[PDB]
Amino acid sequence: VPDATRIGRATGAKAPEFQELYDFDAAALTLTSAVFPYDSQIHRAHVVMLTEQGILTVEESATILSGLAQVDELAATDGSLRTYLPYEAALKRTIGSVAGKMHIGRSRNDLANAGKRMFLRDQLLRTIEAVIGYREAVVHKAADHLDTVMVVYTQRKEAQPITLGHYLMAISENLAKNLDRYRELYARINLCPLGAAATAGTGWPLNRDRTSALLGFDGLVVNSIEGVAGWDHVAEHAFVNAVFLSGLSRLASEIQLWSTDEYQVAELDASFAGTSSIMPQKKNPDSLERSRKAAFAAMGPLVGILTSLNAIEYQYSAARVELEPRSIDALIAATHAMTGVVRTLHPNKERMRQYAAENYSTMTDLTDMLVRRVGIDYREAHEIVAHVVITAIEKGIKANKIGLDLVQEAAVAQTGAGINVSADDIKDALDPWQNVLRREGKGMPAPMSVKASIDDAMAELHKDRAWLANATQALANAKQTLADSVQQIIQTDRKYL
Amino acid sequence: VPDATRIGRATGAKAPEFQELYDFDAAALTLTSAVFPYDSQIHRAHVVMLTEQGILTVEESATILSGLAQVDELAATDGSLRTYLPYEAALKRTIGSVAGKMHIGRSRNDLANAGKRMFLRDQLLRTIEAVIGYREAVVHKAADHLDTVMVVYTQRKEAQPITLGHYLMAISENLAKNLDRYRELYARINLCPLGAAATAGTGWPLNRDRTSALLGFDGLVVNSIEGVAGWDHVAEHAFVNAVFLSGLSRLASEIQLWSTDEYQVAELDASFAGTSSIMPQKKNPDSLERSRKAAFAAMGPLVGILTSLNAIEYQYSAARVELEPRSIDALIAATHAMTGVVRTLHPNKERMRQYAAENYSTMTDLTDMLVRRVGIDYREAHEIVAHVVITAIEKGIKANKIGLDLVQEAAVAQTGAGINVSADDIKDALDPWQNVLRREGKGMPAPMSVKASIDDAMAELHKDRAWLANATQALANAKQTLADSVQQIIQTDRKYL
Amino acid sequence: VPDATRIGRATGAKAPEFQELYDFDAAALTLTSAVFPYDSQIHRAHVVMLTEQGILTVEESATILSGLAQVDELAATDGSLRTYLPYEAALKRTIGSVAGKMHIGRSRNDLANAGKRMFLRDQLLRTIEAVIGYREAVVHKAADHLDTVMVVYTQRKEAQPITLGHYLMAISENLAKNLDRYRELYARINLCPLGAAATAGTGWPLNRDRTSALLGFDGLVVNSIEGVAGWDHVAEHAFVNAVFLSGLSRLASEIQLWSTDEYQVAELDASFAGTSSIMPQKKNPDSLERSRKAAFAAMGPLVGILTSLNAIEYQYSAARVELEPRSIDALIAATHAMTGVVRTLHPNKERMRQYAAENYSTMTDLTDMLVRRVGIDYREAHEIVAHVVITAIEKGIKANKIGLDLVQEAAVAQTGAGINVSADDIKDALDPWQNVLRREGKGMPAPMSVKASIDDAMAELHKDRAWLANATQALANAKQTLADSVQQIIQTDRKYL
Amino acid sequence: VPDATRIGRATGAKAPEFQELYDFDAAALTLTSAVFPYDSQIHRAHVVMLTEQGILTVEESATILSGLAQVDELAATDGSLRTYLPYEAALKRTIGSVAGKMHIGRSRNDLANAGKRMFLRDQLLRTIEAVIGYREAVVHKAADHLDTVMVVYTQRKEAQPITLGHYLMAISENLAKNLDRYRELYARINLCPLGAAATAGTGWPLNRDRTSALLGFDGLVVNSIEGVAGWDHVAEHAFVNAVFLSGLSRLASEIQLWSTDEYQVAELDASFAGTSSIMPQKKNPDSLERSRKAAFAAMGPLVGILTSLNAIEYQYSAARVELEPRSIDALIAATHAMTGVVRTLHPNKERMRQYAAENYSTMTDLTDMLVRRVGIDYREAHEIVAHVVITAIEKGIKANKIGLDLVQEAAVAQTGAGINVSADDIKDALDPWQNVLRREGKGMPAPMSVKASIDDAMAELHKDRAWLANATQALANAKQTLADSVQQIIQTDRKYL
Ligand SMILES: O=C(O)C[C@H](NCCN[C@@H](CC(=O)O)C(=O)O)C(=O)O
Ligand SMILES: O=C(O)C[C@H](NCCN[C@@H](CC(=O)O)C(=O)O)C(=O)O
Ligand SMILES: O=C(O)C[C@H](NCCN[C@@H](CC(=O)O)C(=O)O)C(=O)O
Repeated sequence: VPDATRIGRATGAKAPEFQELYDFDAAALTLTSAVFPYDSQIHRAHVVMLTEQGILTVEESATILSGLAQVDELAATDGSLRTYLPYEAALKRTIGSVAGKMHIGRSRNDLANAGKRMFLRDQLLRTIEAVIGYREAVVHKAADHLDTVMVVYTQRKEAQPITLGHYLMAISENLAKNLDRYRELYARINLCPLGAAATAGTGWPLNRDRTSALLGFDGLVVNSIEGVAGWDHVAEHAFVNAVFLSGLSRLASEIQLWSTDEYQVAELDASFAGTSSIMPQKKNPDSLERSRKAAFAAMGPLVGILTSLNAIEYQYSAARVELEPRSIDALIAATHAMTGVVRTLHPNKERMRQYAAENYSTMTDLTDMLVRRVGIDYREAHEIVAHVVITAIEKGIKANKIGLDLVQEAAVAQTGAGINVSADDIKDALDPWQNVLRREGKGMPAPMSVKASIDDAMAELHKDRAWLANATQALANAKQTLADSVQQIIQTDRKYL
Repeated sequence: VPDATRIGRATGAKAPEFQELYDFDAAALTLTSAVFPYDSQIHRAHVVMLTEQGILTVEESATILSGLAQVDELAATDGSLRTYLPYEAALKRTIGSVAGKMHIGRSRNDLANAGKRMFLRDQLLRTIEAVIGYREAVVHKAADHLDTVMVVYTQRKEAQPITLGHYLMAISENLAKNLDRYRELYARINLCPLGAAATAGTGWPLNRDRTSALLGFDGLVVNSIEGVAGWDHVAEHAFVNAVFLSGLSRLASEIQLWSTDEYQVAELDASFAGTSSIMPQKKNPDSLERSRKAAFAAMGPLVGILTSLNAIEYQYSAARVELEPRSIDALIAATHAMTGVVRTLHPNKERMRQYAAENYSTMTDLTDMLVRRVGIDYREAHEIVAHVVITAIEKGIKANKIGLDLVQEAAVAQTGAGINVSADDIKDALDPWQNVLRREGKGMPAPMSVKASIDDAMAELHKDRAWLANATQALANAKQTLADSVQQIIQTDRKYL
Repeated sequence: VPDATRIGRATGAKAPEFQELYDFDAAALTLTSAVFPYDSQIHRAHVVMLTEQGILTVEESATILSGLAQVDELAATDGSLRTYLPYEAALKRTIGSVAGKMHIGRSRNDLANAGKRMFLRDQLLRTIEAVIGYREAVVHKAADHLDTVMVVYTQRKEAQPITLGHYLMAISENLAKNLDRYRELYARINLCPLGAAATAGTGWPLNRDRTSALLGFDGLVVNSIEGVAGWDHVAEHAFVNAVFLSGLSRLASEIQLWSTDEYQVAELDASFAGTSSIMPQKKNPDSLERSRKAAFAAMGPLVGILTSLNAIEYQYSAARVELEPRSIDALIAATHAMTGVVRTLHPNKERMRQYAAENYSTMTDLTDMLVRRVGIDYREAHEIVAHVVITAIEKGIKANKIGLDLVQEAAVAQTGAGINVSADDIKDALDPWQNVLRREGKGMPAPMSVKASIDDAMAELHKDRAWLANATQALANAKQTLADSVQQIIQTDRKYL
Repeated sequence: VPDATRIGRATGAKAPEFQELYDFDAAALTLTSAVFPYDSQIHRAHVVMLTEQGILTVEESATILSGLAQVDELAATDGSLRTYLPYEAALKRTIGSVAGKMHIGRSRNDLANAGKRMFLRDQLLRTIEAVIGYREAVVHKAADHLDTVMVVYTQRKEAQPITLGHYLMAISENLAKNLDRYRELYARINLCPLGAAATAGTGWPLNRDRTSALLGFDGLVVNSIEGVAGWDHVAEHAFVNAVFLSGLSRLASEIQLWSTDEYQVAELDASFAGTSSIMPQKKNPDSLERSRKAAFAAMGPLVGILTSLNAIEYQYSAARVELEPRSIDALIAATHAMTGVVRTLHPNKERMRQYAAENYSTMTDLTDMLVRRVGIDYREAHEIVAHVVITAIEKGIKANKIGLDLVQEAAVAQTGAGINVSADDIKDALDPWQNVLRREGKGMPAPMSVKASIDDAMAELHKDRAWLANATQALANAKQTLADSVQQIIQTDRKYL
């Protein structure tokens, strides 16, 4: 059965990234179902630690660990086993009273705080991976468009000429700092609260560093109150999502204006556009607007979480608002969609060049030229070029048809004095590509400086990938350490005891 | 004329920190008036750079710099000179057409972005200084209360025994990570956008690194669009303020509950409390509630700023919302007030000990004891102690009057089986100080572990102060470099030219 | 399998209202699945209108209507048919090309705006029903507690004596105005945008008033742009939810303080409390804190929706954020939970009376008494009673043990003058029940005035129920009109054509 | 000294409404200074009531009232007298101990709640007046543009043809419902809490209805707790401001796109545009973007206020966030600015008509035409017209140059079948003015239906003005009643006592 929205001008299939924006809502897990796999990992890690600490015998531990695998299997289909106390009771029904001993020195409070960290931890690595691929697509696009001259806007008005690659590298610098945020946050998520128990620790001699290590954490939440009352990392995760998505919404809005029927300087790839059921001419930026929607929605969890922390004491509280999987899924779907929008965007290079040459964004360089040459104050040159533009628009003269006559008229009419400049001097000031080439300092649109930025961004992207690989592998290693420590306790009880 | 609110039970004067909460609103500068001193610094730094770059002569530059000092003096009383173009025109009226040349290679867009960074930069150091003193007061208080036994709450219900010092060190760990946020943000605020001009750079050969260095920045905002469109640091500044203040509100709320007529476990210092004009018995937590008010209000700028970024393209925009001085002033006033609240808080140590011994927070250790000794599942011990508590409350027996009889009744009535434990075994489980001493792992309330936390926090506080001192001095040095470079250009033109 | 959380002090089953707070998240529909039943109603209403307008023949219409029933049945299990274009294509696969004619003069834009209104419309009536039952429970509780003397707090400090019924009638007045909000909003939701088509109307001669009427609306969204661009009713719905829930959170917080181990003036019904897996003494206010959580979370949709409207033009937009079913379900679950909390709350009337008599909330009436009798300024009487309290607390004298001696000491020590008042005059001022009875003006706690409020609230509740019944029946009538008009078109084509 | 921003293309002076956006921040009062005039009115009204109730003698009252006038005069310059207790003490210093008697039966809590209502009350009438003039300007503009054909957009893409007047009447309908919100809110602000005293009423026999009436209120906040704890009207005021401004931001954004260099379909009046200090071509929409800024900022108070209510109990609290004067001033400045933007907007009627005729917004009517004539399903006609557009764009044929050949090609190439339609049949479908005229149902762009909307809006505007006039006069009357009652008490004590 075909995608019924792919009709008329909406040709082909939705891009996969584009379809993600339609799928994430229905597919999102509840927080309970997203967190409960991490609970099972904590039960094993905690039990292993109790066995290493002699709080449980190798035989008690082996019994418990074999039962966890059993109840985990029941929980795959019995949703009622995905919260702790029902899970513990099922373990009791499976292996007997020894079940209860897995909760020695532990509470639901530090179990939940830890388990949710492990969830957000994986979702932070998932996010960094998405943002990295988004930066990768932006920089790779920029490298193909060092010569694609076009205007930059301020206040939605044409400002000066630049290049598409220069613009995209603004986004790259935006994302580099957002990746810094996500990495700095990871250092605060990946702290282990286990061992705080309810909020006050316990008399049982737990090895907190061992449980943290077996679960992939890079350190402890030390104080036990902070272990169960700490929630700022949830707030912060919501914020970084919000602010990163605000930049994604601004790129989305920028491309949507580029691709208006009126600008006509870029077109969405067919695979990232839809159409109307009533208006056959529509090529609709559904991917852009659903991506912006995610950015706006991301405000919600941020405010909900912060409101809830402002509402309580510095205690464990069940009143605290969570960052939900469906919010993070929205972020990933939008980042993926915009990664593909950027990769496949089709700029109309000739119309871009047309505006830059015709619609007066080169007037700064005409002004700079009078100052640099005839050496008048920037404020008097400005009034002349301003009158040049006023007169040009009245007479219907595009900026690239402005000549020595008009600049002389304006100079005379505004100062009673002509100006010593050549027709060539003027034509060169109004050449939008020359406007670009003159702008060659750091971070300016001249190809040589943009390419420099690209080289630096490509080196940072390598650092970005290496950081992610390390973080990811550090978790895979602990997770395999834990799995092995579990098979040991179990397999020896079976064979030699 | 005396403070008319200091009547009846509101004895003495408001503490200075307490009074700050009443003064910051009326005293707050507008953003314009707060930023315009930093504009004047940029004019000099920019001019100095133009002179070093030979874009201005030592004589042109000296003229301009002497005029800046003149217009700066006019602006001290003429508020209309605190935005750029009126300021530039006054400079023109002062020194002539050469005035206009200070704007060579520059825009209002990168001037404003840079100037607001310099403002927030100083306000970030001001904030870190306040938070540091807040952490200093919290840790110093904790060190005096390692023996002050009291209950910790979860869900506003007594949970287990701890100490006041253990609690305060939860706050210390909260603030350590908030100081990390503020420091990580400083690295993104202290980037120089100057040289981006409108958004596209310029053909003038500016030395961007020189202007950044003369203005105290630690690096550039490289890409020129990012220089004027970048606003995430404003968003982030608002967030860190919001989340830090959320923790301050939770401490404020905690102390307000401690100091209810019903808890009666702490009392605000007279200098941090008010009273009623109608109810003479009132000792009102005005300092706490006005501090919470600041935390709630801090939500506003955060949402306003993020909404505005979600509303635009990735351009310069005058639609962007700012972080205002009056919001930061509120944060400082509240941090100062709560620093003083904590320093001067008066805990009722006997009532604290009373609750911990009488109101059943020791029941965990009774349960742990049955498991550790008679070696029953935690879930069956739990039902017995739960019935102990149920029976205890019915009969009016406080937890420290619970004895072997009652635990035997409960065990029998719940399992038909007695339990091998001594009267001493039970009295020791219900001793709340022994509850503390047994909780001696990392981050738990036992004095030895809390003291450990304190030693670590004191070492971190030293690192905190050293980071602040370095940041502050790095700005004082650039500011004196700049001042000297200005007096040079001026004094030599006068004497040798 | 029993509820594994019902252990120790958590006796019996969760109340149904209490369990609702655990069930709503997993059970919540997506917006798509919640809205698509209303889409099917619009297809019939629209078709019926086209048939009445002769845009379709009784035979074309009958074919279409019979097919809608068929595809509706397919959609019960095929989730992909719950968005329009896939639904339309299935109708085509069912009845042929005539399927497409149901979209004559219509768009997805006005279909969606209308369908979401019909969804929120039903959810508004559902909400008003919940709030009504919440007000019913509050007033009914108040009527049973006109004599339950207790203190009112300001700033979490005991202020003056009142009654529990007086307090609950503050909530009643809060809810009356929230019901006004919900009713005023209903008048703006129940406007029909159908006939706006994409945004500009259509050349087809639709009878817009007929479609509105067949779908239960009470009027049109007239202008066609406003029909598809209008979203303020979604914003407003989110706000009213937010502000109503803020009051519910304040009652929840109030009861949670009443029921602290320290206040001890109210206890949650066993069926609305939980306990700890580690701490057997816990009677945990899980119902209160999960209700507050809903209130905080309700901030999110409000901010998301408003951000999205601030981000666009006054057009149809797919970037707009929605009010989701899971948010409304949270509101209903919390309103139900707190309805049951209030109905079943157990106040400790003796401890309430104890505080009112012992903890100095009667000092206002002692002050008022000196002014009313010995006729001194309220400010000098205030200083004396304030010193009475200061001295009383030092010496350990509860307010009901304050006598003529102490008031004489304070008067002398503060003014060198005694005061002509009797031991009876003083004992009467400090009688907290007499404090209540003297407060007998409108809205004050004296039984006679509270009962007055109750009578008025009971009359308003009758108006509240009657408004709801009318609104609900007006929709049931249109829905049966529509069903009948459909069976007519279908059954006559079958028999007489 | 001239406005230094009025240079180059920024000709003439800023419009007054435009300048308002630059002035409101520095000029905004603090809440304290904005509310304290209303405090003085309450002192008189309260005293008058006490005198009518015989709680004060005509001589005591006359003394007090004469002193209020004296301290009010001191407060004009002594800012420390603008909070109650300092004010009361100054009254004591002026007229003696009788000063204190003005606080009989009263608190700072119900004084402040009432005084802030009186402030917001006046600011609500001020807002309704601004919004009315904004609607007046929108409707009056629409009446001049029934023939100004132009395209409507959905998703920032051209949708169908309409008229500028049709668009503006969408805004009118938006504002009508926002005026309903403001009026419904006024009924909840204009309730008098005075007589609640601290929260529990008083034993003094106050006539609450008299004080309410003397102060212009239309009813009581009955319950005394609700009188000091009630804050939802503050929340709601913030929301209505937020949602109304969200619509103003959407109009602002719409006009800013119209007036891009690329759309070129409208131009801001010179008096509502600025320019660049560096780019002489800029005509900058500073008025639009500063108006949007206000809309975004208005999110802040809304979230702050709601967070604070979610953070407390249902008590008086000093933690509650306020709606500040500077926020309301921003709203008024933005509403005024956009009122003037709309009044003076210059549409380019020829370019508007050009797009409507050339850029394919008429394709719906071509599709509708094939269905209405050759009588094919809307879905097959849609594919043909879609291919017409695809082919048209490839060959460079504007929609008004589409002819019978191209529609035949598309029909054949898509169905192997030609189509019986005339060249005239097609040219008429593609005539954008005929597209308008055919859209003549309710709320559609045809002149006759828009004019209908205008007539209805003009009648509503009359109702809007009459409601405002009544509300305003009802306050002026009470205020003069009060002034007269004061001069009576004073002038008779002087002459006959
Ligand atoms: O004073 C009373 O009549 C009643 C009393 N008011 C509590 C709040 N007092 C301060 C708060 C502040 O200084 O921020 C205020 O009235 O502004 C009470 O309820 O105890
Ligand atoms: O059901 C809920 O929403 C809350 C529930 N209990 C919260 C409190 N936990 C225990 C500690 C414990 O059970 O180990 C405590 O602090 O009293 C939950 O854990 O989800
Ligand atoms: O008045 C305002 O709110 C905005 C005003 N101008 C914004 C745009 N700036 C220029 C560049 C320039 O002037 O150097 C541009 O981008 O067109 C302001 O600068 O505050």
